[PDB]
Amino acid sequence: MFIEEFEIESITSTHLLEVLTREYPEVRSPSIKGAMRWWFRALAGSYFGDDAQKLKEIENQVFGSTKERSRVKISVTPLSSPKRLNLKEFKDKNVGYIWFSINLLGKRGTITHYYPPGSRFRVVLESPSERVIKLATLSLWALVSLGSVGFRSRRGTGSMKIVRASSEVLEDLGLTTEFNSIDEFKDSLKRVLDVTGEILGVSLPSYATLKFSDVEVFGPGKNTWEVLAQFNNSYKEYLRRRIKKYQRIIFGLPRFKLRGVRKDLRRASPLWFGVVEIGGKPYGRIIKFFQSTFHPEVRSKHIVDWNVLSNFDWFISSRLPVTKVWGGW
Ligand SMILES: Nc1nc2c(ncn2[C@@H]2O[C@H](CO)[C@@H](OP(=O)(O)O)[C@H]2O)c(=O)[nH]1
Repeated sequence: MFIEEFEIESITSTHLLEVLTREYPEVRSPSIKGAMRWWFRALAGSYFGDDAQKLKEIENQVFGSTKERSRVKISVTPLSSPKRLNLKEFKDKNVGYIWFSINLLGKRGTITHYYPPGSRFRVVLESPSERVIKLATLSLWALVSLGSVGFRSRRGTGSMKIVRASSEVLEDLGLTTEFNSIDEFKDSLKRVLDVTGEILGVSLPSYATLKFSDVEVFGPGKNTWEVLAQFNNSYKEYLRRRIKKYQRIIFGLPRFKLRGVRKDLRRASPLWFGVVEIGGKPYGRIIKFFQSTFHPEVRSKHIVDWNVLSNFDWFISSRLPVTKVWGGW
């Protein structure tokens, strides 16, 4: 009768908008249960061949499906009340470009509240199986350390941290609920890769995985807002250059492109960023997911909605010193 309990707290503003997703599909807002499931496939998947079939077998065997009951019961409870959103703060705090789609929804009045930094949430994992309560907790751990939840969370919203917990599974694995140093970060990542393999038993894949991903940090900043604002300056220059670039390519003079001297040269990979707390101080966190399946830079929708790609790392690392936490690449 296993049970893991956690209290997580927002580091950056968190927008949980599952509700808007039926009318507006641009408003993808992954929940905690949602994002845990994702991170599981990115831990496990570091061990499966390009064997999507088997990964789906294990994934459904843990989290459940339409033809299966879950072996783990994930209970999430807000402990804070949503606060009224202050549209004045995007100009004031210099987050006007990264969180543009939020400000837009705010001004239209589609959203009026949000969980501001400090909001707490209780997550409680229960399972009769030990193999399962270990995999579920690594997923939650991965979510907090490398991921995010909510609308625009791959751009700094929904960054989380653990403030109190009662985990017999992290104790067992020799893991922490916080990072006192960067070396702690590095070591735990390594540890999570190794332990995940064993629990399961026993050439790059098509899906995103933790094994094949770069993780970088920088700072510390004075506060969380100073970090976010750095991303916002960097993104703005990215966006300026990007717009100029794609009007050249798509609508300018027709030119015949040359095949790259290296296979899959212009296939740039997804990049999420956020805010991690290391030693009590705020760091910018960046993660790049390298895989084989393709993802076009070019989608039918406004270019301020286009996914940020790995070629963005320049616009941070050329402007302030960056530290590599995880080098798989
Ligand atoms: N953990 C996490 N996953 C996300 C976030 N945004 C999108 N995703 C997941 O990653 C993918 C990025 O588009 C999405 O589809 P996918 O499930 O097909 O991989 C989604 O499930 C996020 O902010 N956090």
